[PDB]
Amino acid sequence: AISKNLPILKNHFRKHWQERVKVHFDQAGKKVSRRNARATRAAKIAPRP
Amino acid sequence: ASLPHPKIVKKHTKKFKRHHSDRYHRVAENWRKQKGIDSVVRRRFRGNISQPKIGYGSNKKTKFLSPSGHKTFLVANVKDLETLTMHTKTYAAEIAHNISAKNRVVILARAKALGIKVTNPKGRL
Amino acid sequence: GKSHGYRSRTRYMFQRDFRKHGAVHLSTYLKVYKVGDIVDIKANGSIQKGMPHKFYQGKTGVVYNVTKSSVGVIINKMVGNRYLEKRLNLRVEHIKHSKCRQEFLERVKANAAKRAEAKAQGVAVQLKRQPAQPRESRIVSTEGNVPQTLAPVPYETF
Amino acid sequence: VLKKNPLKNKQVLLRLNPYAKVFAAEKLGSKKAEKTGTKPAAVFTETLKHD
Amino acid sequence: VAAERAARKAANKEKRAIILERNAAYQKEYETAERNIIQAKRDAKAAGSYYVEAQHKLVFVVRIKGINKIPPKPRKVLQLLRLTRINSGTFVKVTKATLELLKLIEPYVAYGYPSYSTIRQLVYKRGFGKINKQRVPLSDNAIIEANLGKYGILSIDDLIHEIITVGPHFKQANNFLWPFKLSNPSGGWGVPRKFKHFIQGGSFGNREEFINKLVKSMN
Amino acid sequence: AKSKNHTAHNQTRKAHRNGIKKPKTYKYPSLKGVDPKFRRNHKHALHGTAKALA
Amino acid sequence: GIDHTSKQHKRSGHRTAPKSDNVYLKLLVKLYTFLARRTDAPFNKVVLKALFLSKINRPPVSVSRIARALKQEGAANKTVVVVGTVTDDARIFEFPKTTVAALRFTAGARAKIVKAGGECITLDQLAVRAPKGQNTLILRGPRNSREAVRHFGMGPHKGKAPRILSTGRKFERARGRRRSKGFKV
Amino acid sequence: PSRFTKTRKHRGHVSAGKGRIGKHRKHPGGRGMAGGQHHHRINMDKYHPGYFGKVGMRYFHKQQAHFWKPVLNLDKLWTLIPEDKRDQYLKSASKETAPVIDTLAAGYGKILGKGRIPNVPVIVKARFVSKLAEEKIRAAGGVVELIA
RNA sequence: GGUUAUAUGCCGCCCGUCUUGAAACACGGACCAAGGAGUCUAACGUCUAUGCGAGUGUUUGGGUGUAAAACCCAUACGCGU
RNA sequence: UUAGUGGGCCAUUUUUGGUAAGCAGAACUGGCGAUGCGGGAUGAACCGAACGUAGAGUUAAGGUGCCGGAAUACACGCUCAU
RNA sequence: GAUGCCCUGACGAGUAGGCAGGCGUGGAGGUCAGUGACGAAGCCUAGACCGUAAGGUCGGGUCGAACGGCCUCUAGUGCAG
Ligand SMILES: [K+]
Ligand SMILES: [K+]
Ligand SMILES: [K+]
Ligand SMILES: [K+]
Ligand SMILES: [K+]
Ligand SMILES: [K+]
Ligand SMILES: [K+]
Ligand SMILES: [K+]
Ligand SMILES: [K+]
Ligand SMILES: [K+]
Ligand SMILES: [K+]
Ligand SMILES: [K+]
Ligand SMILES: [K+]
Ligand SMILES: [K+]
Ligand SMILES: [Mg+2]
Ligand SMILES: [Mg+2]
Ligand SMILES: [Mg+2]
Ligand SMILES: [Mg+2]
Ligand SMILES: [Mg+2]
Ligand SMILES: [Mg+2]
Ligand SMILES: [Mg+2]
Ligand SMILES: [Mg+2]
Ligand SMILES: [Mg+2]
Ligand SMILES: [Mg+2]
Ligand SMILES: [Mg+2]
Ligand SMILES: [Mg+2]
Ligand SMILES: [Mg+2]
Ligand SMILES: [Mg+2]
Ligand SMILES: [Mg+2]
Ligand SMILES: [Mg+2]
Ligand SMILES: [Mg+2]
Ligand SMILES: [Mg+2]
Ligand SMILES: [Mg+2]
Ligand SMILES: [Mg+2]
Ligand SMILES: [Mg+2]
Ligand SMILES: [Mg+2]
Ligand SMILES: [Mg+2]
Ligand SMILES: [Mg+2]
Ligand SMILES: [Mg+2]
Ligand SMILES: [Mg+2]
Ligand SMILES: [Mg+2]
Ligand SMILES: [Mg+2]
Ligand SMILES: [Mg+2]
Ligand SMILES: [Mg+2]
Ligand SMILES: [Mg+2]
Ligand SMILES: [Mg+2]
Ligand SMILES: [Mg+2]
Ligand SMILES: [Mg+2]
Ligand SMILES: [Mg+2]
Repeated sequence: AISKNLPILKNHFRKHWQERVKVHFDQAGKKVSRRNARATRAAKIAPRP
Repeated sequence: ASLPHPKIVKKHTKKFKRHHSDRYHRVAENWRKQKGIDSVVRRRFRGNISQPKIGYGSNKKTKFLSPSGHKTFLVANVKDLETLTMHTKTYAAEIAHNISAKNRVVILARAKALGIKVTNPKGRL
Repeated sequence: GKSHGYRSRTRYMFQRDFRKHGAVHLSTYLKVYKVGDIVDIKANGSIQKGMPHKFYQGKTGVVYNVTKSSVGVIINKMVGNRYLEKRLNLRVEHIKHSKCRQEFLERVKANAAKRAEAKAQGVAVQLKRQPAQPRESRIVSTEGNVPQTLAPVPYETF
Repeated sequence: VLKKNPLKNKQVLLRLNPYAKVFAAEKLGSKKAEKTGTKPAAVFTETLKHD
Repeated sequence: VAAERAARKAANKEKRAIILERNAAYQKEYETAERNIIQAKRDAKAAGSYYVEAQHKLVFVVRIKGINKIPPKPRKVLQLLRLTRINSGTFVKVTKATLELLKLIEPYVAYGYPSYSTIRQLVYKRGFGKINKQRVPLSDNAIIEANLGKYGILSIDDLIHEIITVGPHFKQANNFLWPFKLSNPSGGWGVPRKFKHFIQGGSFGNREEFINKLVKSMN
Repeated sequence: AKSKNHTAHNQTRKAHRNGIKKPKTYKYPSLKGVDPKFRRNHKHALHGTAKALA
Repeated sequence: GIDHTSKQHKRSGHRTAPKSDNVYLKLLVKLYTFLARRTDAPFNKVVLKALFLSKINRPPVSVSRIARALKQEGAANKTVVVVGTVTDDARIFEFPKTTVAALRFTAGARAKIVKAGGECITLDQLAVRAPKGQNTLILRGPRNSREAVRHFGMGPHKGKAPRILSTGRKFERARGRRRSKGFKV
Repeated sequence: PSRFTKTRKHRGHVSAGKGRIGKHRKHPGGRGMAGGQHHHRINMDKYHPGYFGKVGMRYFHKQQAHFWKPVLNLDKLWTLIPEDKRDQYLKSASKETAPVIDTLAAGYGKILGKGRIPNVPVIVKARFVSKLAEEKIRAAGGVVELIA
């Protein structure tokens, strides 16, 4: 498990890491929601900034 | 009515059948090279099947020509014909397997007018 | 177990010559080495200091350094599939000037003379050496030398 | 395209070697040597035949 | 463009004239040398002396063994003489430097002293030049002049003259010839077993003037 | 179980594939291991020769 | 059989074309293949080979390196040619006039050359001006300055950089790098 | 993409390029950096000398902001004046209206001395300066004003 | 002339596998279909292509939208200098 | 920059242990392993010779009573074995 | 069709292994205003043609609703164990 002239690496995947992977597929969706919520808040609070 | 060609030499007419395609139904005839450590075919012992190899390649002057002297060109309709309008000595048209019977009569009629050889004129007749 | 000390297997190599034991004669110490000189390494077993390892016995190299008692020599040692450069510090008792070079220089000199002599005399000279050639033709007389016939001899016991 | 052998093809012989015409004409392949009446010395013959 | 053909035809005619005079000279040179050896042998005999002939200056060497199971030292020597295939042959200028090479490769080669007839037939039938790292047939004098003109040597017969006399440009002439590629001998080798010395009734080693019969049958 | 111990069989053949390369020579080798007293002076000598061809 | 002295079917081991599928680079190569065949000029053979090189073998040439080159005696009015990219350098102040021919100019390099009264041209414009490489000066950037080359030939006593992600006190400074911890190197 | 990998070209060759004799087994040699002082010593000593053992002193609770001090050489320096205003300041070399260069605003903590500046006075504001950087700025008629 | 079946002459052990060495009195294989084994990811080395170049990296986020796309962007931050 | 390998085995010559071994262990080279082809009936390694697909010629080693392609060739002797 | 065309010379054994150019499969973007109930796909076929080969093409039979060529993208992509 050591060979060749390569950097020594430090990949911390000795726990059950696949139980806790968070892929942010909701990035686009969370942006639409955040925007709707700004709009909704703006209406409830209007004319305040 | 073809371009004059050399006598077409085929260096090996016989099909290369996979070793033991005769012995087991499970082994199909489609060529596969033996990779085995002890194989008499791999090692080329006298008496065994010959293997395909680049030495058997056809003369570049005659490669792809049918016995007529033309190269085959698959055609599906009149517009596919008519790519061959000016190449009648070189190319022969073959009508594709999926053309309907009614559309074959059209393609064949136009072929006759242009003097394009059709390789499969009896199909669906 | 096996044994591979620094002087393993030198029993004969570092022995003195027969009837040539004892003090090193003085000419060994009056020789002058200069950087670039080609020297042959041959250990004197009577001088334990400055001594080459047995591998270098009979190897020739070039002086690269001169110190009080000693010279640095460069040798090319084959290791594996390549030659490494080795640098040895030898006392002068284990070194002598290579006569290979001494007799090459005499030829460079002799060639220079020949070439000068050739230009002034006004002709053209061959300066390359040639390998020994096939003999030319020759007449051998039989005057006082008529051929004497030999025959194979029978077997005798003794 | 095709190596012709001078030694068979006479035309190619002449191309390579203009002297071949002369050599054949004067029959230099069958030149008679001039007769000479040299005789070996007694010594030469006496050793040749010596037991 | 007539004058381009005219001038080329003129210059060609001039080059053939030179070749004609040189070839006639070489013919004389060869015949006088041949007759002078004969007269020298007679004259000595008459005087009760022995004319010892000049040692041979040229060998022809043929590789007689294939390319498997050769030790390293003879294998290198064979490569240095450009003998890398069974029945390939080359000319070698004899000297102490080349004689000791021939000792090393004795079991793998037949060699001996080529005649003019043998050299003439080798170069005419099987002579190819090394031009720009390629093997080119010596089909015209122009090919020779273009590559060996710098050393004299304007024609196939000048090239033969340089070989047989071991001239001052032997090396360059001889290196220009690609190694001769001979066939197997046409009536065989004349022996049941090749791989013993000629003296012991095989094929290998120095067979002196008998190389000519062998090579003529291989060429 | 017991095995082979040592051999140099095949090793010269391996060594001669990428040849035995002679070590490559330069005008101007390293002054490395040369006597320091000599080296120290030699710097001073080379300095002056520059300040002289100028 | 043949006792082969060399390895058979050995490729030359030089590029004979750009590995790039850049159309325009392929046109430049069509031009310089023509000139290299049809002139005798050594320049055109050199420029043609340089159009084949990979990015790592075409390192950038700063404008300071061009400026330094034009200080060579007899060189002030030579067309400098760079088969690659000319980059800017704000370490110089005064840049000379001059014509530079190159594959690419950075925006800053093109500004600096032009501001000094000079001219940036393509290698095809060079072809028409100087078909036999007349009055040119080819410049190459430094190759052995890449970070990767620091690490080639790593070994005891060789003085090369270790391949290492994090640097600091705790990263490869102990046993083997000093006499106090076992030994040095 | 899968279609360009050698997995595709090994289809049909038994060993998948891993050898008949040696084979592709699980973890011959041990996992990760196993064996660095034992069966992997030669690799570690050749390519990672310095890997084992300790040097130097610990520092608990080190905050990297304490050590923030980015460096600028004189070589650059004129880069900090915007390119519009640069050309005028270089030709009008004046002790009365020297440009001010706030090197902290530009995001630097120390002026070092590599290279050569034009002979044009400049006022350089900095947290730190090398001895030689200061000499070169003063030799061009400038000053270093220390700031915090 | 091709193909195909047969005949005749000569030749032709059973593949796969481990092995210095397999036709082996070494192992798996009665047959056939269908399924069936170097993958994806984090971080990396060399090499290559591409963009820009003393810089570079829009996508954490914001703006916008024909709405998970496309388009636009400040301050930082990363690596480099 | 990266793969495989890190069980070897045989022949000639040099050579150690052993009564010896188709045994154990070294040296130099050539091989087999990884290799078919002609020969040695047969055979990993011997002899010849190393191999794209074909045609013609010539040969190697080995052969030419018949099996079997090729002289029941030529020549001088020797040998008769219940 | 300059990745083309052409001239010249040499060379060709191969396990483990390396690299290259290709053939085939499901699905994606583009295109052929491609094929098709007047028969798509599949299947059978000691009938034909092309390719050294992976394979491709055509005819005949059976059948009943979809499917292909080319330029690219992508993988749960090729079996005798
Ligand atoms: K054991
Ligand atoms: K052992
Ligand atoms: K061959
Ligand atoms: K592999
Ligand atoms: K038949
Ligand atoms: K097994
Ligand atoms: K068993
Ligand atoms: K290795
Ligand atoms: K290893
Ligand atoms: K063999
Ligand atoms: K046999
Ligand atoms: K032979
Ligand atoms: K029988
Ligand atoms: K489609
Ligand atoms: Mg066929
Ligand atoms: Mg085997
Ligand atoms: Mg001992
Ligand atoms: Mg002491
Ligand atoms: Mg005959
Ligand atoms: Mg024989
Ligand atoms: Mg072992
Ligand atoms: Mg032991
Ligand atoms: Mg393989
Ligand atoms: Mg396996
Ligand atoms: Mg392993
Ligand atoms: Mg017939
Ligand atoms: Mg049989
Ligand atoms: Mg066993
Ligand atoms: Mg087996
Ligand atoms: Mg048995
Ligand atoms: Mg088992
Ligand atoms: Mg079973
Ligand atoms: Mg089963
Ligand atoms: Mg399946
Ligand atoms: Mg490994
Ligand atoms: Mg071990
Ligand atoms: Mg093992
Ligand atoms: Mg054993
Ligand atoms: Mg094995
Ligand atoms: Mg027998
Ligand atoms: Mg017979
Ligand atoms: Mg091959
Ligand atoms: Mg899928
Ligand atoms: Mg149908
Ligand atoms: Mg069937
Ligand atoms: Mg339906
Ligand atoms: Mg699968
Ligand atoms: Mg199955
Ligand atoms: Mg299998």
